[PDB]
Amino acid sequence: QKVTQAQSSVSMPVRKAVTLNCLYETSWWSYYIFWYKQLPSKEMIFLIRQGSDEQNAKSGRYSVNFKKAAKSVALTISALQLEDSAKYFCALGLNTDKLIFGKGTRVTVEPRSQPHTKPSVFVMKNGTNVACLVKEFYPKDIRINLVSSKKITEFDPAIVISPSGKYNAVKLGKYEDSNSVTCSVQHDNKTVHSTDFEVTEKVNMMSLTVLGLRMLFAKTVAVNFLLTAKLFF
Amino acid sequence: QKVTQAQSSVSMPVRKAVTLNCLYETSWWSYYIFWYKQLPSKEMIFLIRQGSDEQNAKSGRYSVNFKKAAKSVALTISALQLEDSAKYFCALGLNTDKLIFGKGTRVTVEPRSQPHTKPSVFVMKNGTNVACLVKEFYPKDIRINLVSSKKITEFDPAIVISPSGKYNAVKLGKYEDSNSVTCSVQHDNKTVHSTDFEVTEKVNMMSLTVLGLRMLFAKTVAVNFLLTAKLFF
Amino acid sequence: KGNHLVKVYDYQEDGSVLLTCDAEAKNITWFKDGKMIGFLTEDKKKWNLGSNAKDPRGMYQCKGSQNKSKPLQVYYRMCQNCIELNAATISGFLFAEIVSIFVLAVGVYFIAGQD
Amino acid sequence: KGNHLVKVYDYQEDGSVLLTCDAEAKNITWFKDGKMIGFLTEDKKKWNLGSNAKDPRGMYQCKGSQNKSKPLQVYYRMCQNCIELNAATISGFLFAEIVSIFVLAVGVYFIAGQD
Amino acid sequence: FKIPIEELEDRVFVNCNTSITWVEGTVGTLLSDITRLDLGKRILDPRGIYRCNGTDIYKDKESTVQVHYRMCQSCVELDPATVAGIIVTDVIATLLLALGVFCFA
Amino acid sequence: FKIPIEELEDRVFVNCNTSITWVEGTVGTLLSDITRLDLGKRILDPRGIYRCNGTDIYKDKESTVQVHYRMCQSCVELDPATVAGIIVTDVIATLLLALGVFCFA
Amino acid sequence: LLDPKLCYLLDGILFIYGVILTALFLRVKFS
Amino acid sequence: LDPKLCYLLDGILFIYGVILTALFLRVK
Amino acid sequence: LLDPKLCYLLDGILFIYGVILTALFLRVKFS
Amino acid sequence: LDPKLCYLLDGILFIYGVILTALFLRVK
Amino acid sequence: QTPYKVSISGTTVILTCPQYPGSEILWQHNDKNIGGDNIGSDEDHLSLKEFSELEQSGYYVCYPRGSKPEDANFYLYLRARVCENCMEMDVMSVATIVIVDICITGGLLLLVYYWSKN
Amino acid sequence: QTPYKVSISGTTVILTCPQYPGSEILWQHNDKNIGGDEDDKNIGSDEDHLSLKEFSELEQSGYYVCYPRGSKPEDANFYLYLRARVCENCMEMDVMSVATIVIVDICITGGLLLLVYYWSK
Amino acid sequence: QTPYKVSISGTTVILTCPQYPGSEILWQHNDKNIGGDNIGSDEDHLSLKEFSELEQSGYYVCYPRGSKPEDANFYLYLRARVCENCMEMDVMSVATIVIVDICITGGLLLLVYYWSKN
Amino acid sequence: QTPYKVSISGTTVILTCPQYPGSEILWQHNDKNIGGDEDDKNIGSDEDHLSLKEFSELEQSGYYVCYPRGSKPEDANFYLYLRARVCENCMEMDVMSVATIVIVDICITGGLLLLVYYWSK
Amino acid sequence: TKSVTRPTRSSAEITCDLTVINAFYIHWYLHQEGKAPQRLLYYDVSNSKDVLESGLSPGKYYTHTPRRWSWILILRNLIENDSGVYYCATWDYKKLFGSGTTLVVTDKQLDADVSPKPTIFLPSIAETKLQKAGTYLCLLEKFFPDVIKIHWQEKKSNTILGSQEGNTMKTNDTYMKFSWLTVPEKSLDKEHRCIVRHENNKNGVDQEIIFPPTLLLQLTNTSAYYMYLLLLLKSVVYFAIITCCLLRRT
Amino acid sequence: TKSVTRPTRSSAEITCDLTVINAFYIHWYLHQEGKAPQRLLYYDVSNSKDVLESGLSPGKYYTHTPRRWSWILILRNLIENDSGVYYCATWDYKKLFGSGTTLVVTDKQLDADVSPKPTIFLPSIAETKLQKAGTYLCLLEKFFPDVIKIHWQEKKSNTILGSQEGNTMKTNDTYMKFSWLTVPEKSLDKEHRCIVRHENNKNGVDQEIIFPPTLLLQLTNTSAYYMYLLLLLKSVVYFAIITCCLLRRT
Repeated sequence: QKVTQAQSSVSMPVRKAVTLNCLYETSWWSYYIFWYKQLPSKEMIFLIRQGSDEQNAKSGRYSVNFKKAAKSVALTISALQLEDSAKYFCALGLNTDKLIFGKGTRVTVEPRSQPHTKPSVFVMKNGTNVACLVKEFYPKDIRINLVSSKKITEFDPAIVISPSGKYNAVKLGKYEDSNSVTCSVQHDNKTVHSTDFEVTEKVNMMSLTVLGLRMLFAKTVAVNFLLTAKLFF
Repeated sequence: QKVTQAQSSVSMPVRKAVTLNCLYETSWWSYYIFWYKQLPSKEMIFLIRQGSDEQNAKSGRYSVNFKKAAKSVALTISALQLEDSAKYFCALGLNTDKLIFGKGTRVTVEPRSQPHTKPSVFVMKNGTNVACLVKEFYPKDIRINLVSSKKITEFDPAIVISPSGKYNAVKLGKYEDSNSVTCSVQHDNKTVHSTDFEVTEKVNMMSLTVLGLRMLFAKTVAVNFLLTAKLFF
Repeated sequence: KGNHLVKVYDYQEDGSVLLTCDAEAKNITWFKDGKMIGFLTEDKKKWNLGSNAKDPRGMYQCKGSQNKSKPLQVYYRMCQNCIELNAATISGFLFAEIVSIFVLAVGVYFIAGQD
Repeated sequence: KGNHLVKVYDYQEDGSVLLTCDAEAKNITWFKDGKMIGFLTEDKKKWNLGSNAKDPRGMYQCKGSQNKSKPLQVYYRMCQNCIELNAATISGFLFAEIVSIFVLAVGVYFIAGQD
Repeated sequence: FKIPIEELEDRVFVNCNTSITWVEGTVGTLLSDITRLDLGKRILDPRGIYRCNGTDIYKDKESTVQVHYRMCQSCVELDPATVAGIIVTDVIATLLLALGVFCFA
Repeated sequence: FKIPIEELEDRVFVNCNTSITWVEGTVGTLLSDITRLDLGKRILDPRGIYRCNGTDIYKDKESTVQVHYRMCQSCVELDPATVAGIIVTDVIATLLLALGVFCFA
Repeated sequence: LLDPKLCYLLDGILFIYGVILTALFLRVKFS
Repeated sequence: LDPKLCYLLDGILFIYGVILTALFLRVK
Repeated sequence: LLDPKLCYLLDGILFIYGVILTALFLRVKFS
Repeated sequence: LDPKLCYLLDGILFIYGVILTALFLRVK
Repeated sequence: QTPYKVSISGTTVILTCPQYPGSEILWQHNDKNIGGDNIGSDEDHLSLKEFSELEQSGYYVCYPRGSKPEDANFYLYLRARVCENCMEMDVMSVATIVIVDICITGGLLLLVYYWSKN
Repeated sequence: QTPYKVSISGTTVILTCPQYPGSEILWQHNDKNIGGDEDDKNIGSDEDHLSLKEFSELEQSGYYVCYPRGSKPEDANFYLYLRARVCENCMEMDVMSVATIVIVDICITGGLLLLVYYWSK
Repeated sequence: QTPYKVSISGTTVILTCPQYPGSEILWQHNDKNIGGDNIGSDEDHLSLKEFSELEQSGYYVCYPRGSKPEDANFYLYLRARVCENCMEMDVMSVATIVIVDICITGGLLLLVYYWSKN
Repeated sequence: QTPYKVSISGTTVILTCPQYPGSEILWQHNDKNIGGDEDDKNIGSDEDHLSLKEFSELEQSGYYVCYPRGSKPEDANFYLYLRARVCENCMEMDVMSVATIVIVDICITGGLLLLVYYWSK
Repeated sequence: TKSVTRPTRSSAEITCDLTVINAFYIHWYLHQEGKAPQRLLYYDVSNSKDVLESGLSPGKYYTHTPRRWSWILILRNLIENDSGVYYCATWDYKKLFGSGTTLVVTDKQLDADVSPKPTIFLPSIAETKLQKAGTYLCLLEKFFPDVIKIHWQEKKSNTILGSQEGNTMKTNDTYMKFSWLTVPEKSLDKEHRCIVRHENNKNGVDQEIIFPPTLLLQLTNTSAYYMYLLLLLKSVVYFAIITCCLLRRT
Repeated sequence: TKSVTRPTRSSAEITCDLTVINAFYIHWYLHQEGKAPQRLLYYDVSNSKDVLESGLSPGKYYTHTPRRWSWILILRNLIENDSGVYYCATWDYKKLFGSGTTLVVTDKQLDADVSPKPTIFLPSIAETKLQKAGTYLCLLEKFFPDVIKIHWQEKKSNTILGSQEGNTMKTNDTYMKFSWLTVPEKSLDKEHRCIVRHENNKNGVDQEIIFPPTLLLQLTNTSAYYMYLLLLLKSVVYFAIITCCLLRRT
């Protein structure tokens, strides 16, 4: 009862296919071969189960190639994605039985082909800690050196895949002055520094009209008075 | 390896003495006999330890009588008190050893001799529950019957020793009306019911001056009237 | 925006309002209440309504190269023809309408007395 | 004390106030408003001001064998010449000043009619 | 041996140790407890002679006290300026009133 | 080199870097700090010619600015319908008033 | 104080005079 | 209320006395 | 605005006319 | 208060002018 | 279609949206939600008391609940300047007092002409 | 026994002690002498008088025993108790002492007029 | 020097200390501190409302802050007895109504003498 | 130096530039040309005039330098600063310009009546 | 001491309060009714292994150490004959014991709430004159594990009051207890408590039952002193008028 | 998933979250670095007994059921080679697993506080114009068990934001992690959180780091404009009256 997986690591890009090998060995007459995957948060998920009496088992994007004459079984993950980055286990195997696992193979999925972009670095401080922040860039050839005459610590950069399909990187470093420190980048034969980013007109008419009506009323009183006086003589 | 205690219960009054018996049996050559007591709150307290090679062990109010030729050992509790009411255990017995216990004897301590007193009963209600309360009385010959035509339950009385050295008793009972219920007592040839318990010197000058001005005004009206009358004749 | 393109620009030194059709096109065609009451050429973007002191009401809209926009009922009560009917105007209206009628009646008495 | 020696004794059966110069000396010399308005011999200690009903105002002080003391402005509004101007005295003042003038005028009419 | 004249808020009492026998004056009231007497109000002016007997210390001595009070609230403050300015104009008003009676007859 | 005319809530200032020498116009006031001038209120219509000298960048050049303002609050909005309807009835009232004077004499 | 009883001593005098002239006026009007 | 009644009792008594003197004296 | 000073320009004209007729009326009443 | 005074100054001036014209003209 | 009817009584403005008779409607003003209890959001009435010009003058959108305000019919633009216990003389009260003033002057001077010729 | 007639006129309070009119008298006040002490010259004794001026209700209000010469002070069988609100220019006058001035004013005003009337012959 | 000015209007007493024009002053009354917030301690005014005689009658000391009250100028002694909406007739209102009563009686009986002799 | 007479009539604002009356002039506004550009046909130059119509207080209010031909723009030693509340059919008129119409109205109303009176022979 | 009320075929945790530094062996005793305390097992702590008795196979008792110097005896596959009081013990001579823990093994015959429900009483009206005292009464009922502790405290203190309990009488399937306290005269009208400790209380916290216990004449004389002095300067004016009108006839 | 950091020669409790009704056997697996998951034992639940592997004696593993359908694997006498991830499993076919529980066995080499200590960062000033965005940064340090989970939430929501962590780099004896988040333009000035889940987080409750961002003259001129237009339609009525009364004489 042995399960052998002589594959340490595989690297395959997005929407390609990958075959994983598993050399089992047993003396039973009817057995099952289960496939499990392990996330980096330590969770085991059942993928596919190949019963050793009927034909090849496939379920969605998984397919199993079975060689009963030999001792080889093989898992196919077609049309890869970004959360197919796990560690995959081959298991061999009514409620009391045990599963015999292999040592496990690791699949690390790489992004597709992109045109080259430029870093556009920044910097951010906390009194003594600095952190150069690098924005999106496709090829992973980065050098995120900082500038300070007074160096204490400098950890490594952490390159991670962005949701755009490009890369971001942070490089911490503790210094004393921590204010005159400016990070630089040597990405893709063209150096990028961080100093280029561093730098009452109707009231008057109403009074005029009211004065005009006053001067009309003081004449329409005069005409009426003068004619009523004419009526009496 | 046996420890026998053929004493079920003892009753001894306050400031007397009591002997408890314990028949052990063993084949060792050097052993110890420990005495433990158990409170009703289930606590074991070490009392006294008799080493089987030297003379009788006493510690305060405890004394141990040892018969090495026979198989009898005996604990003396002299000058009894009120918290000597426990259950007493004989044990037989370097860090790995075990103690072999006996079945245990119970000591119940009774109060002293008192003159006879009288009950003076009361009553207290909670809508349907009643409770006859009996105050201090020395001899325990009590009968705490209640009166109701409508009886549902009637638990037993609970006679307990007061800190004065006499007795108190409560007898609960659930009824419907629960308001016309009155308990009675037949203690010591004399019945006790519960119905006998059931039943300014310038104000004066100002008034004088105002009266003087009144008497002047009633003459200055008279002079004016008399002269205006003279003007007309 | 959500097919709500017309806005009104205000808060300036003079008393005028300007309907700004925020819609990218050429030759925006203004309206008022379903009819094409106006039109526009280029070099000017904000249609003019007049003075806020003349109370521009209505329901204005515009239309770009795409489908026609949604209206915006302008209501302006910048009144200026308001009179204050407190207890010193309605009580000074019963003194220009009682003295005047009594002066006219003490005239008409003498006019008819002469006849 | 702090050079504040004059006090006023009150709360008795009769209406009088007494300035008590709490200063140890002989022949205390009383004042009022800078001038020596009074004097005192022995056998009497509290200067008398009169009645509280006559409102003793001023600024009183004393002087012992040491330097002169600090004043104490007495103010007494125990008025007693107060009248109550509610709506039953100013309305009973327009009935003794209208009936009296009309009685005097109906007299003076007949006086001048006799002439 | 005097007779103590103690004070409530308005009751001018007369206290003894032996029986008060009234001699002459305002009797006030009696009182139910012996060796007492009530004279009543402060503003009543109680005045009278009340002989009493001895006490447990100064026995065989008949004692006597008169009580006299002048707490006036029936008194009036007569001024020499508003009495002599009311009389001297009332004589003027009387002599004016006795002019018209001449002037008719 | 212009002369900046900066604005407080109602003070239409005149700013320089060298000494302002007034030429001709509304002098406004002076100001205690040199290389300044106050013209006073916005509604006063300050207007005048004020030559100044150069600065630390554009020296040896005498510059000049006139300030001119027409922020009218003494202006009246004359209408062609309430002026030509007051005059044309005042001529009618005058010609009616010159009828009775004929009618007597 | 003695003010409330003292004030009516004049208005028992003017009542005497008022009833005297009403008794003199009723005599010289009817008879 | 009781001290005030005597100061308007004398008023009606003065006016009644003056009226019934003036109307009595009209006999001549 | 110019309203408060402008309103009294008529009431300095009616005062002229009122004092003219009071000066003409006092002449033709006494003399 | 100050703009309102001139509109009741002209009223007493109109009424005084009319009264002292009407009373002056009664001379014939 | 049917515009928002606005009516200004004294110093209090009150406006109605007659597009939906019976529903649960909300009101807004520059996306500052007005409704839910000062101010009054009735079933189709909004009662803006103390309508001062410099704080309440803008975009009022009437719409039933569950609906987006930008998917409504249209907006308003309000620039009212109100006074306390005042009127606004349009030609309904200036062509009425002029008619009844002449029909009360000629209806009194003719009566004085009758009373004086008798 | 015969009383101590207390005549209070204005501020002056005059007590009379007629119990020993054939001897020479003194006074006391709370077992302390007063009168015949030849100081504070307002107070002063006589054959029976005692005249207290600048009287107060607060002090000088208590037991006034009057005893002759050669007499132990606790031999007398009479005391006074004087408590007096002695006043400044005020006198006791009830209602009945004012109506008797009003009636006399009426009978001296109205007793002149029918004499002026009888003078006119 | 300058005494405390006290002025009693109706039933409300208000008194001023005109020795220090502008400062932060305090007030006391038998060493019961009055000032700091009923009663009113203004910049130089004290406004004793409901001035009942049996609780507010004593020693008032006006003095600026930082100073001891016993090192001040002097004290006051106040024994006011106030009434509700009443006056106090000194000789300013009893020599005024007597003058104007005779100049309104002789200024009316002379007019009746004119009107009756005609 | 001679001023730039700014005649503002109604909405039309006419500036006069008499500094070079023997050449051909242009204008500028915030170092940007105006006048002689042959577009927005309201504006337009002359021998010295510049007539701006549809004037506003907000825009077109700043530095109006007028320079002749063959001249660098920063050679002139004079600028304007025009800020104008240019209005629609309104004119400046103070109190003294209204009493002079009232007095002329009185002397042309009251100068006709004593002529109609003299006509009546 | 407390109680544990697990059902049959279950597991039970029994912890002991005996805190001892540097122990070597922890013994475990069991006491049932009318029998003797027998040792079940003892737990080595320097090697961490249980040494059992001559009676049962392993897989029943397990000693768990959650922290350092704290021990829990876990029982497994509970049968109804496993019920009793469980102690833990250590040597020093003497052998200290550990306050007991009753374990009750039932067949899930509760089927309701089994918390103690008070129905408190108040002193009679006639007791509170002729005795200068008053007595409370705090009856509890309907509670299953029967390891209950009633004690009385003051309104705000840490004193234990002289209560006098009764016997835990048994109903048809539940239990019932009552405690009562007499308090003297001048500490009578205050607050008192009837703190009840039990296993099947709500939220684990034990109950706490609270137990009840002229200036008018002065103004109307001078408001009429000034009227009569103003009717007396009109009679002198009229006297001057009639005297000037009578002297022109002489 | 969490961590457990017991020392050597101690006891460890490992509970699994796999909740299954009416199970029969509960298997227990162990995964160490570079090896395979092997079964240690399995626990019968209808009989309550452990069935071990072919490698060790009893007295090491114990399956405890505190409640019904809840299981805890108790380890005893911990050695440094006992450290790894522990699953629990059940059949249904497939075999479900139980999310793991890391156990770390140390020699008490901590000697201080080992809680994660944030030293948060703020976006640069030049990033916040030419990108219409801003980025936070939440550096944690000095924490031992290394099973840590940083996730970002809103000011008041239940959404998980698009954070981008880094590798748990190791200091000389402690560890260090940093996470960072980019937020768009119009959700920028609000509050954000940097919730950090860890075992040696004080009071058991996980951290929560908060991240910063004239009308008077106008009425008295037209209230007197309408009076003079109503005194001017009475003078025309009177002019019509006198003209009709004068034209009847011509």
